[PDB]
Amino acid sequence: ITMLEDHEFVPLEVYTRHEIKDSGLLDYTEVQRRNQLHDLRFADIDTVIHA
Amino acid sequence: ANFYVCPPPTGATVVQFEQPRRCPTRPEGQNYTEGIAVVFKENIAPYKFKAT
Repeated sequence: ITMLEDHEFVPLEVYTRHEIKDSGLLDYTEVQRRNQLHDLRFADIDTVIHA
Repeated sequence: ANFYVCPPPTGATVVQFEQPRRCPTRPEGQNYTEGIAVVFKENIAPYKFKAT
């Protein structure tokens, strides 16, 4: 008679939530972030010209 | 709380002990082949590259 040896079940999953989220071609959050930061980056949103 | 009377037995009924039964044998066991392995999964991740 021999004891059943202890076993450690390491965490394991075929696809993590991060890669599941990244599976989609376009993510609305990042796309909108880039599109709405486009004005702030490639243009001045504070300088005012009056003449 | 019971009592019994056993008459002197005759040769009418004869009994025998069972012969030693053939003990079952251990299975040969799962013939295991060791070796390295690399499990592959379907590439759901897109093909990313830098574009300008």
